[PDB]
Amino acid sequence: ASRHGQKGTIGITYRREDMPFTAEGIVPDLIINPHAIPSRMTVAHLIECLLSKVAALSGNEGDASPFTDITVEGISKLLREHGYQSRGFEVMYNGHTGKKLMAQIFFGPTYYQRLRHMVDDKIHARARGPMQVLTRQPVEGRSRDGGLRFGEMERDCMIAHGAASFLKERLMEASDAFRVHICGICGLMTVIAKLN
Amino acid sequence: YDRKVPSPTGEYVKEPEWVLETDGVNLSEVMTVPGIDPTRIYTNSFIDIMEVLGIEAGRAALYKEVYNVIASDGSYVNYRHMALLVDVMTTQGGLTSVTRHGFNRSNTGALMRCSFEETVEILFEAGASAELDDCRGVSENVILGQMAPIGTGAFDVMID
Amino acid sequence: LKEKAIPKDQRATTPYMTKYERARILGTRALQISMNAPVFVDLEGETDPLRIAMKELAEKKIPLVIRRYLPDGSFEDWSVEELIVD
Amino acid sequence: MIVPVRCFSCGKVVGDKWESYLNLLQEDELDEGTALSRLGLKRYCCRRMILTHVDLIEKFLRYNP
Amino acid sequence: FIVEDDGHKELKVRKGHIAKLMATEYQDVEEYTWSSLLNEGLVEYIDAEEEESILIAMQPEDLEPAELDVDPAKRIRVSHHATTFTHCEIHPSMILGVAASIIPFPDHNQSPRNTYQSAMGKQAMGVFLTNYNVRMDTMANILYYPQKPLGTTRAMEYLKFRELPAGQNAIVAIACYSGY
Amino acid sequence: RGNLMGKRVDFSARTVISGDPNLELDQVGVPKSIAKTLTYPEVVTPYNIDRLTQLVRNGPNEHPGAKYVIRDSGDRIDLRYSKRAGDIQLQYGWKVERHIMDNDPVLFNRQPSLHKMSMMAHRVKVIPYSTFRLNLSVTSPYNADFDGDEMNLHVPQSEETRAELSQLCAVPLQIVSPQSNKPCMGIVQDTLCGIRKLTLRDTFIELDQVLNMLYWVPDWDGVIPTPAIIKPKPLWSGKQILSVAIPNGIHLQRFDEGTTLLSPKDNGMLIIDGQIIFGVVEKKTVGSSNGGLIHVVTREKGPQVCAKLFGNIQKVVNFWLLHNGFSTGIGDTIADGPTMREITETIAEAKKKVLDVTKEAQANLLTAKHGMTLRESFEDNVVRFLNEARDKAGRLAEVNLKDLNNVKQMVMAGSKGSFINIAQMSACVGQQSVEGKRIAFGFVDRTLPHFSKDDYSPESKGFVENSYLRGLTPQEFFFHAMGGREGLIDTAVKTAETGYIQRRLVKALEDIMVHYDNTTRNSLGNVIQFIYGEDGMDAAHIEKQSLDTIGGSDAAFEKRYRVDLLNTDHTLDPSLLESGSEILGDLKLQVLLDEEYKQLVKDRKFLREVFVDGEANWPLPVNIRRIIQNAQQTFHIDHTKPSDLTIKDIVLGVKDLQENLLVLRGKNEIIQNAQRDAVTLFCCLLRSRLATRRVLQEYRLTKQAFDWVLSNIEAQFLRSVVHPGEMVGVLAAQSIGEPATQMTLKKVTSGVPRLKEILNVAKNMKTPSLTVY
Amino acid sequence: TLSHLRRTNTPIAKPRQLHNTHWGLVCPAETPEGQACGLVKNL
Amino acid sequence: SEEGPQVKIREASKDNVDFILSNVDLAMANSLRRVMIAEIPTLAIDSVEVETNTTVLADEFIAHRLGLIPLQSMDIEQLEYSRDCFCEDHCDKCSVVLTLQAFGESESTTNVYSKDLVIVSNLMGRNIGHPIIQDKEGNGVLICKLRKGQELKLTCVAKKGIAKEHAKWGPAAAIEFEYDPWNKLKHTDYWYEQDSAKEWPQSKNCEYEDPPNEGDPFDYKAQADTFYMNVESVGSIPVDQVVVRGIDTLQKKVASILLALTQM
Amino acid sequence: SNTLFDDIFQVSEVDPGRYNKVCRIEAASTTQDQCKLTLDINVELFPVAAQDSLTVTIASSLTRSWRPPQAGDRSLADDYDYVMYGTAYKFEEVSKDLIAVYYSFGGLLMRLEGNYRNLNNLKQENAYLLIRR
Amino acid sequence: MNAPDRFELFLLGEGESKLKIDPDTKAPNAVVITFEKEDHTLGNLIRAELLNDRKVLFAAYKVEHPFFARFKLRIQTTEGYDPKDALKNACNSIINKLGALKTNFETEWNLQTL
RNA sequence: AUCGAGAGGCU
Ligand SMILES: [Mg+2]
Ligand SMILES: [Zn+2]
Ligand SMILES: [Zn+2]
Ligand SMILES: [Zn+2]
Repeated sequence: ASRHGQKGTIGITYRREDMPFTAEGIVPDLIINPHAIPSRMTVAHLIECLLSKVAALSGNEGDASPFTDITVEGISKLLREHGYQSRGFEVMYNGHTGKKLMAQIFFGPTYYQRLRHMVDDKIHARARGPMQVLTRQPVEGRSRDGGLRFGEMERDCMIAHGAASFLKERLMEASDAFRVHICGICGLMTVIAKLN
Repeated sequence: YDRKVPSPTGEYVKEPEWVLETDGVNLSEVMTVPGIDPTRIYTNSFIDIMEVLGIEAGRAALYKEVYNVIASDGSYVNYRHMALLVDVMTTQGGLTSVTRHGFNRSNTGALMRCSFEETVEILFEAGASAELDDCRGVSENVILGQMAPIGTGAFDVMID
Repeated sequence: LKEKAIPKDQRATTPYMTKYERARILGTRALQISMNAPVFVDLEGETDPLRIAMKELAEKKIPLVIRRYLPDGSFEDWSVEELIVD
Repeated sequence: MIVPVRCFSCGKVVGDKWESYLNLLQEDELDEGTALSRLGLKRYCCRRMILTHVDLIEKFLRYNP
Repeated sequence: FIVEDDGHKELKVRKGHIAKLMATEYQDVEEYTWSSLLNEGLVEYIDAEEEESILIAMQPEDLEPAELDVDPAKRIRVSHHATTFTHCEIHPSMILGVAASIIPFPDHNQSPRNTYQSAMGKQAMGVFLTNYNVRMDTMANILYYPQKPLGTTRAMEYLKFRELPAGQNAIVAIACYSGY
Repeated sequence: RGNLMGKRVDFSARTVISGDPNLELDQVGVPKSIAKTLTYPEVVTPYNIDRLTQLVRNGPNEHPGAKYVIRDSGDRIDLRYSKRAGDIQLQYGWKVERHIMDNDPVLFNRQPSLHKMSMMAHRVKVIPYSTFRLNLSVTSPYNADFDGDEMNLHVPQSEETRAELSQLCAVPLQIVSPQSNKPCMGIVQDTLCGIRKLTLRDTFIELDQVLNMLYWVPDWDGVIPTPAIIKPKPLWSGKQILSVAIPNGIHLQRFDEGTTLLSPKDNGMLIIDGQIIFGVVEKKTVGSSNGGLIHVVTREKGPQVCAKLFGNIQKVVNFWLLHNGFSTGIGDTIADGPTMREITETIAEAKKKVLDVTKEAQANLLTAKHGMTLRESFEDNVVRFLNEARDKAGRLAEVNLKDLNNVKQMVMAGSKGSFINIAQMSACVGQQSVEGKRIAFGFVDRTLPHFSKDDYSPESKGFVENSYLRGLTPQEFFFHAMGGREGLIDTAVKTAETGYIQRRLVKALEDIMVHYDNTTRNSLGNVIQFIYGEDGMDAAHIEKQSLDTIGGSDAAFEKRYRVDLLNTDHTLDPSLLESGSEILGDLKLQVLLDEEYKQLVKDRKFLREVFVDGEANWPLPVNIRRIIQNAQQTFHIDHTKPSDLTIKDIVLGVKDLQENLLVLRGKNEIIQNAQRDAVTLFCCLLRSRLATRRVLQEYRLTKQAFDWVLSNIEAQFLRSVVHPGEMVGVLAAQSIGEPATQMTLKKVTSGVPRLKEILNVAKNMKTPSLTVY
Repeated sequence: TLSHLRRTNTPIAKPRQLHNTHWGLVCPAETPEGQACGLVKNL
Repeated sequence: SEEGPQVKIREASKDNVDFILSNVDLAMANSLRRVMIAEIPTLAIDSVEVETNTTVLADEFIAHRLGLIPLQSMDIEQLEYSRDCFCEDHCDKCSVVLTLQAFGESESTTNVYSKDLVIVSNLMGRNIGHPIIQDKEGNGVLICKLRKGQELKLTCVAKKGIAKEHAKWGPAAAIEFEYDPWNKLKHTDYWYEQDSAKEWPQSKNCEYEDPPNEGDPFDYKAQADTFYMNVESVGSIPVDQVVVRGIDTLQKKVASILLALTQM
Repeated sequence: SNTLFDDIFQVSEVDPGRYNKVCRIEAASTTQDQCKLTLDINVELFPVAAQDSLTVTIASSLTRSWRPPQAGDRSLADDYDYVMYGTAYKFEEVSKDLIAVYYSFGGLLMRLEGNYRNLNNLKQENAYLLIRR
Repeated sequence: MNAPDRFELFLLGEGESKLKIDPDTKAPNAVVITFEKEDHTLGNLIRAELLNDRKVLFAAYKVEHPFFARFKLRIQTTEGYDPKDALKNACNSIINKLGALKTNFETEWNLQTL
C-alpha cells in the first residue's frame, strides 16, 4: 500500500525486459492501475510522486507538511528546471516491442509500504483432516489443519440453485455423518445394538 | 406534481396539478373531506391503509413503498420478487411482520421456526402442544441431512 | 393414500424437462456409468460419464421415469421418451 | 539496514559509493545534489538509493555481544 | 501561544526567545527549555472547557496589519475578519495523530482515505526497534533495506520516522499494462 | 445456527484472489498446492484405469496424482507411506482419490454470500503461484476486488453432485441475473476504457498489429477481413478488427441523443451480423446493462458462446491497450487559468449572495413560508446556494477538460469515476454535512474557537471552497474529517442492519417453491401466488420492450394500424402484397380486419386503463424486435417485391398462436381462465407487433419467414416459462437484500432506515406523510 | 507502537462521530474501522 | 561497409557507449535490448557456506548481499554451466570457489569491502572471478561492518548463469533507448495543456535529425529505422563485449531453432 | 463486376469535429443541383481542402482471405489517390423518385442522395469507394 | 512456496520438444508452431522478418500466458511454399544481418578511441 | 474447553 489507503495485492511479477521503460532506461519497480485513482480522490498520491521526483533530482527533501504554500505550479516549475515534463509524464516504450506507447505515462518515486498480510501464511486446504471431539466436526483454524465453514448464509445461496444432493453431500459426507439405530415403537436412539 | 394525462387528441401530455403533503396521518377522516379526490389519495402509512381500504389495497401500497425505497438509489429489482415478499407478508389475514413476533409464530412446523430466534422457547412450546412436524420443510431436512425436497429432489426417479 | 395415481391422458404438468430434473437425471445416469453399468449408445470416443449421459439423453435411450409429485399427494409419472429437452 | 548493493530498478552498483558520499558531504562540505551528480548517479532510480537510504547498522554495532 | 496588548495586539514570544531556544537545541550557558516558556508566561495549557472562552488565531501572520495580484496556484484562505485575539495555535499540523502525521499532503485527500492509511500504517513492515536481534518477541518482521521517504512531514523529525522507516521509495508508474 | 444450519466441511480451500485477463470466464485459477491437497473420489472404469494407473505412479506429492485408494474391502490405502505405492494391481469397482485436475467443476464463492451469483461452479485451471485466479468480468457477481480479498472453494465427491454443478451453478448460466432481469457480469474498467479508445473513428490499426490481434481470438476461422482503407496504406478501424470477436448473426440497435443515421458524434450503436456498423463502444453497449451485447448474445447463441465471447473481447482489447498505453497524473486534474478565474468568480458570487440573504435575515424581513420556520428556510436557502455553486463550478471544470484528459475518458467510457469526483478534485469540493444539517455548533455559539460567536458565514460551518488540488485549509479539513467519520459510521451500522434484514428475509421465504401446478406454495401448502410472478415466467428470459399500442395520437394510431379493404386510400397498395389488387371489397376479409382492429382498440384502452402514467417500456417474456431483425437478415428480404401472405394466413396464424403459448395445461374452465389471464399482456404486445399492416408495411415478411417467426416465438415462450422447483422465495429474499447492502447516502425517511421501518411493522414511523389529490 | 501508547477506549450513533471539541486534542482521522469505529481514538 | 545495418558510435567509455543504429527493423533492436539484459551469461555467487557469523546481520542477508557482488566475467564462455558439467556438485571448470574471513580487530569500526574476497579454485589461466573494483580507493562494495570482537568466515561458490534465472547475472545497467525525437512517425500523441511543443523538452538527439516542415503532410509509409542507444555496464564485462556477446547469444538462439528444425 | 456510380463533387463543408485525424466532408454534385453527399475521410492520409473538386467513383470489386499486393502483377483497378471498402446499412426512400443510400466504411460513414444511380446500388456487402486527385 | 523453479523458463524437460508443429484447421497452407521455453524476444523478431518476405500471407505470434515461457507462431504462405521454408529464410536473413552488424560494430569500436 | 483483545475484506 501507498500512504493514502491505496491497498493492493500482487497479481503478477514481470521481469525488466517485459517492463516498459523511459528513454533513460529507468524501469518502473511498480505498475499500478490508473482506474483506481479517481474513485478515491487520492490526489496526494500523485502530488507525492511528483514531489519525490523533484527531490530525487534536486537532491533536497520533500516538504509534504500539511498547510503549506507548496503550489503544484511551483513543483512543476522546479521539475521543468531539471529537463522533465512538468506534470510527471514520461515518454515510455513497451518492453515486448519497443514501440512507443502512444499515451504517455505518469511515472516517479513514491513511498510504498509492505504490509503484514502475506499469502504463504494465508493459503489453506483440507481433505478429511482432524475432527473435533464434541460435535465430530472439522476443527476450526488452519493453524490446526482445520476446515472452512460452509455457513448457513452460503447454504441459502446454494439452495437458490436448487442443488439438493450437493447440499446433502456438503452436510453429511463432508462433516459428521452418522448412522444411528432407532426403535419403531419408541422412536428414539435408545436401542441396544450388538452389530457383530 | 406534473403528471401526464391523455390529451383529448389522444396522445399523453403533462398537465401540472397541485397536490397537498401532510406530516400527519388519520386517513379514515381526511378521506371524507370535500374538495378532494377520494380515489387517488395516498398515505405512506400503509398500516392505516390496511385498516381502512382493505388488505389487498395494502398489498399495493406496501409494494409502492418498497419500489420507492429501491428507486431512491436508481436501483431496480423485478416486480416478481417484491411481489413474493409482499404477498407472503399479506397472504394471512393481515400484515405478518418479518420478525419473531410475526411469521415465526405461524404453524410452519417447529424446526423451521426453531432455527431463527427463541430456539429453546419454540422447542418447549412445541414439546408442550405436541407439534407434529411435517418435515417437508427445507431446514427440517437440512438438519436431518437427508435430501431436502428441492428442485433436484422435488420428485422421485424410478425405472421403466 | 390408496392408489392416487394420475391417468396418462389427464396430465397437465409441463412436458418440457426442467433443468432441475434434467440435472438430477444426468447425475443418476453418470452414477450408473460411474460404477460398471451397461451403456446404450455407441460412445463415439468419449470417456467422461457426464458427456456420455448427455448424449444418452439426446438419443432418448435413458430408461428412467420422473415421478412429479403434486402438493395434495397426487403425482404424475413421465418416462424420458415423452419428455422434451430445450 | 545497510547500503543496498545496486539500484533495484536499473542495477548500477551503489555500495562502493557510500563512504565517498559521507565524505563528499562532510570533508568537502558539498550539498546532496552535487554529490549524487558527482558519482555518476544521473537517473533517480539510483539517486534514491543513496539519498533516501538509512544506515541503521551504525546503531546495530553499539550492541555489545 | 499567548497574545496580549503591546502597541497593538501581539503574541508574547519573539525571535529573541526563538534564538535562545535554537541555541539550547544546537548545543549537541543558561539553557532555554519548554518549562522556561511555560513558567515565563509565554505559553499556556488550554483544556477543553477553557477554550470556550477564547478566540484563537491560525497563523502568527494573522496578527500582521493589512490595508490583489496573488499567485493563483495557492489555496484560498478566508480573510481573518477578527481582531479580539487571545492565542495563536502553534501549528495546525499538530491537530493530527501520530500515524496520520506520517501521511504526506493529508490536506489534499478525502478524509476516509487518510483514516484507512492511518489504520494500515500500523501493519506496515519495518525496523520496529534497533535491538531487534537482542529482543526475543513472539513475532517480528524487519525490512532488509528500509528507506526514509522522499516526501517528509515536519512531524516525522519528532516521530523518528526518518530514523526508523517502514517503506521504500519505489519507482511507480501509473499505467494500463497487460490488464494484470 | 453453528453446527446444523451451517458447519465446517472437508474438501474446502481458501486463499487470496488475483485477476488474470488470459483466463476464460468459467475458469478458476487454482494454485498447484491446493490441487495437490484436494481429492475427488473416482471409480475405476475401463475408460480411465490407464489414466488412474499413471496418476498413482505420479504419487500424492507430485501432481497430477492420487493420494488414497479404496479397495472393495473398505480398508483404505495411503500412497504416502506404503510398501506398495508403486506396484498396484487396480481392480475394477475400486475408488481412487485422484488429485483435482483441470476441467473439474468446483463450487467457488466469496463471503459475504448475499447472492445466488456468489456461489458459482467453475472449471479448474491449475496455475503455479499461490493465489486463486479468476477473470475480471466475474468481479461483479462476487463483489470482489484485488486489495487482499479472500475466496473459498469446495469440491464435490460424487458424479451427480458434479452434474448439479455443471448444469445449474455453471458461471455462464448465472450471466442473466434473475433479479433486475439484466446480466450481472460485463466488461471491466481497463477493458472498458481500452474498447472505447479502440472503437473511435480516429483509431486505425496497421497490418502488423492487426494480424496478431486476429490470431488472439482463439476460435477464429482464419480469414482476414478486407480493410477499410486500401490505397494510401491498408488501414483497419478498431470497429473493423473488433467485429471479429462479435459472432455472426448479431444485430444491435441503440439511439442516444442526436443519433442521426449519420451519427455526427458516433453516438448510439448499430451492429449487424457479427459486424459493428457504427458507434463508439462504451458501458451502455458492453457493460452489465440491459439491452447490452451480453444480453443479446446470451439470449440468441447461448451461454457458452457468450462465455467464450468475454475472453475473445478482453484478449484483443488488452493487447491493443498494452501496446497503446494509459496514465492519469495530475495534469488531468489541472484546469487552465481562465477556468480557475471564472470558478473563483462563481465562488465569490455565491459568497456575496449568501451574505445578502443573511443581511436580509438580520432585518427580520424573511417570508416564513408555510410549514417551516425562519431558520429552517434560511438554512435551506444557503445549502441550496452552496450546492448550486459547487455543481456550477464543477460543470465549469468539466467543460474546460480537453478530450485527451484521461479522467474525462475514464468517465466517458464509464470505467470508474463520475462528475462529482471531477468537481471536487479540480473545481471545488462543496459543503460538508452532519446529520443532514451543516456543521453543527459543538462549542458555545461557534463551530471552532478560531471563530467569533454566532457566525453563520459559509466557511464558519464548513463550505470547503478550495479544491482538493488547490489544498484544504485547516478548519475546512476538520469539517471534512467530521463528515467522513459520519460516512464511515453509517457504513459500519448499515452493514450489520442489512445483514440482519437479509437473514430474516431468507429465513422467511426459504420454503417458497414454485410447484408443478405453478402454485407458489410453502411447506404447509398454503398458496402464496397462484401464478408465480403473476405471469408464470422465470425472472431471466425477460426484456424491456415497448408497447406501441399505448401512447401516440389516435390519428397516428390509425395511420399506422388502420387497414381498410373498402377504401382506395386506406387499403394495402398492391405494391405491398401480391393479391392486393384482388383483395378489395371481399367482405369475408374486412370482417376479420375489423375483428382484429376492434381487439386492438379494446386492448389499447385496456392497457391505457392500467398504466395511467402511460410508460411503454416494460419487461416481457420474449423480445420481438430481435426476432424481426433475425428474419430480415436470415431470409434476405428485397423490400421491393410484394409478399405471398393472404391476410387470412396472418390473422388466423396469430389467433391460433395465442392458443399454444401455454403456461398451464388444465382441461377445465378455471385453469384456462387463469391462462388467458397469464398471457394477456404478451398477447397485447403480439397483436401490436403482428398487426396485419405492420407485417406488410413496416416488416415485409414472406410466408416461410412468418412461419419461422411463429415457431421461434412459441419456442422462446415455452423456454421462458418458470421452471418448477425454483425456490423463488430465497431468490427474492436475496434479490431485495443485496441492493440494500449498497443503499448509499428529499425530506422523508428513506434508505435502510425506511426499510427497517417497513419490514418490522413500525406503527410509530418517523415520517408518516399523507399525499392529498 | 506510539499509536498503541496513545490509545483511548470508551466503554459505551451519537458518540462515535467527531465532536468539534476534539480539536487539537484528538486526531480527526486516526481511528479503527468497522465495529467500534469512532469509540477508540488517538490523542 | 557491410551491407545492412549501419552503426556509428557518438561516444564510448569503459562503462557506457552511446551510438546510432541505421537501416534496421525495430523488432531486431528490441530483441537485442532484451537479450543484452536477460540471456547474456555471466558469473556471480550461487552458493554460500557460512562457517561463523558473529555479525549483526542475518546470514541469508549476507548471502543475498554476496549474490550481488560483481565478479569479472570476461573469459566466461570458456567456463561451463554447472547444470552441464559432470562433477559431483561443482568441478573446477564449472564453478569458482571464493572465500572470505574478517575479524573485528580494531576498536574502531572494521568494514568488510568486496576486495577482501579470496579465491581457492584453480583459475586455469582465464580472466574470471576477480571481484571488480571501480572505486577510487580500491575498496570494493561494502558487504558488512564489524565491531571489535565480531568475526565472519564463509565460503562462496560462483556458478555460470543468466539474468533470467536471477538478476545478479546481468550487465543490466540502464540501457538508454530512443528514436524519432520529432515524432514524425505519429507513434505517440503528446499530452498537452496549451501547446504541445513548449511543454515537452527536446531530446539532445534532436541535433542529428532534421525538423519537419509545417507544410509537410504525413509520410505515412515511413518506417522507423534509425535508433539512438546508450549501453551502460556494471563491470562484469566491458561494454564492447556486452553488445557483441548479446548479438552472438541471439544468433545462437536462432541457431537452436535451425538445429531443432532440421532434427524434425 | 464493374463500376456502379460516377460523379464529381465540389467541396461544400469540411469539419474536423473532435477527431484529430478524420474529417467529416460534405459536398454536392457539380452541374447537378439535386444530388449531394456526406462522407467521413481520413485527412492525414488524403488531405482535403475547401472548395476542391474531387472525382468520386464507386465499384463492386477489383469471401476469401485478404492478401497484400505481392507485386505489380496484381492489376489494381485504381489509379486514384484514395480507396475504401463499405457496407450498405440503409436505403432511405426520401421523396417520390428520390432516394438516399447509407454506407459505412468500417466506421467512416457515407450518405448519398439522388435517383440516377437507382439501377446500380444494392444492399450488397461488397462496396468500394474510389477518389482520384 | 508454490513458485516454479526459476530455470523453467529456458530448460526444456521430459521430452519438451523445442518446436511442435500442427496444421491449422479451416485454413489451407497454414501452420501453428509451439515454441517452447521462449519469450517475445525471439517471436516478435521472427514475425517482423516474416512480414518482409512477399510470398508470406500471414505471420503472427501470441504468448498465451505470462506464467509460462512459450509462444505460438502461425504462418500462412502462398501455394507451393512450405511454411518451414519461409521460417528458414527468415532466420537465415536474421543471422546474416546479425553477423553484418557485429562486424560493423567491432570495426567502429576499434576505430573509436577512449 | 472457555473468555478477552487486535486485524483482514465490501467502487
Ligand atoms: Mg478488499
Ligand atoms: Zn420403543
Ligand atoms: Zn538505479
Ligand atoms: Zn563441474
